[PDB]
Amino acid sequence: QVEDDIQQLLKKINELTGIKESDTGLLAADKQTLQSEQPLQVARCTKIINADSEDPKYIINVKQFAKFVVDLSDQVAPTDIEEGMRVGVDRNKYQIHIPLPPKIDPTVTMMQVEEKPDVTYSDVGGCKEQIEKLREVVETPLLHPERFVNLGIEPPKGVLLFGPPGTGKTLCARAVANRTDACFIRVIGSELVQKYVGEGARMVRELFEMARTKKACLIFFDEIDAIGGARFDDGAGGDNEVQRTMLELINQLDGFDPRGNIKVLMATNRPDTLDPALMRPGRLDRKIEFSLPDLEGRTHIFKIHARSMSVERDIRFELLARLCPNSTGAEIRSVCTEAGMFAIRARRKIATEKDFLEAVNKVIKSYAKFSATPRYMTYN
Amino acid sequence: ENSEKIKVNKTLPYLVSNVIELLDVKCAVIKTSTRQTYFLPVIGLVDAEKLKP
Amino acid sequence: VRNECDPALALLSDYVLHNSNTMRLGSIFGLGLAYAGSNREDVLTLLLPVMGDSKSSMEVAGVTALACGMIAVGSCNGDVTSTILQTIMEKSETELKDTYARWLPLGLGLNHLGKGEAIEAILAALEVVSEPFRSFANTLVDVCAYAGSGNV
Ligand SMILES: Nc1ncnc2c1ncn2[C@@H]1O[C@H](COP(=O)(O)OP(=O)(O)O)[C@@H](O)[C@H]1O
Repeated sequence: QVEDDIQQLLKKINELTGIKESDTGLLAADKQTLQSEQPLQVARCTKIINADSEDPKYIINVKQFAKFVVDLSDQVAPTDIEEGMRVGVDRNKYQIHIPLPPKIDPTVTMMQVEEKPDVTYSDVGGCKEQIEKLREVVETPLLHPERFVNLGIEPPKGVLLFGPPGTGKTLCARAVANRTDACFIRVIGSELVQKYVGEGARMVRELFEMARTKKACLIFFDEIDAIGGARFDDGAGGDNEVQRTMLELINQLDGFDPRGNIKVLMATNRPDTLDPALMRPGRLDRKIEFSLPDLEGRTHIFKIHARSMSVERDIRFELLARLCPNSTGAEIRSVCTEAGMFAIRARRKIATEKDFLEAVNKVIKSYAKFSATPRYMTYN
Repeated sequence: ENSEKIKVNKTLPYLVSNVIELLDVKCAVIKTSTRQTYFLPVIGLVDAEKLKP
Repeated sequence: VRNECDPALALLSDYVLHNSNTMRLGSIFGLGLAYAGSNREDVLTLLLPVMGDSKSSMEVAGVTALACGMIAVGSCNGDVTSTILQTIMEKSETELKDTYARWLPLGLGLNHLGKGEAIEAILAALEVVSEPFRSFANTLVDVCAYAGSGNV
């Protein structure tokens, strides 16, 4: 309390203090700039139909109003004003005041990641081969962009990840967007199909629109199965809307007019329901699989997972890994944390072999009926 | 000629209007880019031929 | 540090000696950082009259006060308490500039920290001259030690 006593009074000093000069000094950062830019201006945005020559007079449709063929700002050349360019229009005077850039809607920007998911290549044990190629599709071309010219070639401009549910594909997205640097666009096909007809087409564009103005960006599509994979067809025209959306993605994803530095990452569990047009190379080159860890792998998965907790140092995860034939690296995680309960269920700090053994037999086995890793292996 | 024409024409504000009926009883109605129909009895600067819906 | 084995820091005090521009300058630098923990009245008694001499482009004593601020840090030096009270108040030699105002002001601000009733004359060179460095620091002599609070 004496220290605590000193704490209170000390704080009260400033409290007492702050009030003092407060009385003394009794807007301009802005009220200037506000009033400064109050004599400034507004300008209704405009959509240019097109300009004309032997003189200028640019021709334009604003928006809620209509078309006005109108003069342009003196401060903008007759070039830096290409068609299809949302420009700003002296409101009253109705004359090009200044130019601008393009729309992208509030659905494409809402998915530009901003932050970054902490998932370094340390958590990605048991994939010395998976990440190995991935780094080629995404890492190396985006960073060291010399070699591929020193020898002149091109990298798997897009790459496919598949495997049952629980191999670590979303970590590789998270892994990449972590130690990547480029622009990682997280777009889920769940996002792609909406309500009104021909709406997804706008998304891919925006996607490819926004992918473009920003050289070297990773578009990633997890659950592409949602967007569109098969091209049925019959007397119902069901999965039609989505199909086009795929064709849209297809078209813009590698068909006439290059794409650019838009690298591509697709994540699926069923890499079997996917249109040849996606799969083909150009569009989707490097095809990478995510095995269900064997022996040495799981040991890395166990060691990685348990490496971050108070475990018994005698017990060797190798034994446990042995009792784990074909369980994804996710389940192996329910064990490592599973013991947590057991270890906590008594009152103990450190877990024992059996604690894991039970967990192994408690998770794996018990939660076997579910698993779904054997039904999703054949991609059903 | 040049004088007033520049004042009236010089007005770079231009509200494009899709012609509709070209009544020759030299009359002709038009609907504005503001979606407004105004029967102009003086097609003004613009030959008939130039005229059509 | 202090010197452990080879006392390169202390011998430096020999090389400091000169009331000239760059010599004093980095020696002031050297001896400021020399005499943090090696603190000595000499460098003062060297720089104090150089401070009384008050020439930044030659005597270099301007920044010296700051190096002097780097000498007895966190201690009550009644001398520097008085010494800059004897210089700054006196406005020794060239001072018109807010320079010899502030070189001496913050000179006191560093040395005193944590002496209680003994730190009162630090403001005398600091919050004396009205700047944004002035009416505030009036109570900053209070928080002359904490390292874990200030957001207020
Ligand atoms: N080899 C591995 N190394 C580290 N973590 C793994 C590994 N395999 C699976 N996991 C874990 O299991 C989860 C599986 O995620 P993911 O495979 O993306 O799910 P889905 O199959 O639904 O896309 C991940 O969160 C990851 O933490």
